[PDB]
Amino acid sequence: MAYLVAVTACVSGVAHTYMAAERLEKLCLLEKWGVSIETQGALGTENRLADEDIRRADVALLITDIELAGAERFEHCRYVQCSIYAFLREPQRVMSAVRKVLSAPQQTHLILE
Amino acid sequence: MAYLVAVTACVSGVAHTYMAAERLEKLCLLEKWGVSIETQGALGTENRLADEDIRRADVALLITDIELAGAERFEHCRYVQCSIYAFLREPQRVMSAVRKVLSAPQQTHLILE
Ligand code: NI
Repeated sequence: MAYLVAVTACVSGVAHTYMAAERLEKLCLLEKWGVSIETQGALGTENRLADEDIRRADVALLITDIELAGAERFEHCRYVQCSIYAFLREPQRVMSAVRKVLSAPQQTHLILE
Repeated sequence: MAYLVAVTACVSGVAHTYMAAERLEKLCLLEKWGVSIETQGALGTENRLADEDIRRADVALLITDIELAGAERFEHCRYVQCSIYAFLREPQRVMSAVRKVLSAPQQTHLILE
């Protein structure tokens, strides 16, 4: 029932970025969440989240080792930010951390690792 | 035994800032929280937070309408941020938010009224 937007980012950004996104697509699969994923890599921004998505969303997930292009799009959102290598290692901190921020009566930003 | 650092900020002179610091100082001692408060006003920055203070603080409170100088300093802190006239109208909202951010497992940033 929830709708999640996300951005995965790697400096080089072709390999480490796509597997993060794919994992999240199947995580959102399981928990039956709606999801739109933006990719930022050395081949540039793909599936760029329109600001319609971002405002329609209940929580954002920022998986990155980088200075997100247009990181400011997300300041008015509940979100969880973590590194690439952290989401891949153990992601159910992350998906649980997402469900906490999702549940929390307050509008929290949560940084992991 | 908990330790809080705080920054109150207002463009419109040294009047809207000190009562904010005032109320917080006595919100704190009542809860027996240690507290150091940085003031940023038309007279400049007073009792600026030592970073050893910021790095050993359990949580920061950012009472500001404006853009804090050294907003940089709190990126790795648990903190609650709100505007001055919001902290003024009803302050218990704020410290219980503070006590959640203090309680909650992860480094959460909380933007409030
Ligand atoms: Ni933040």
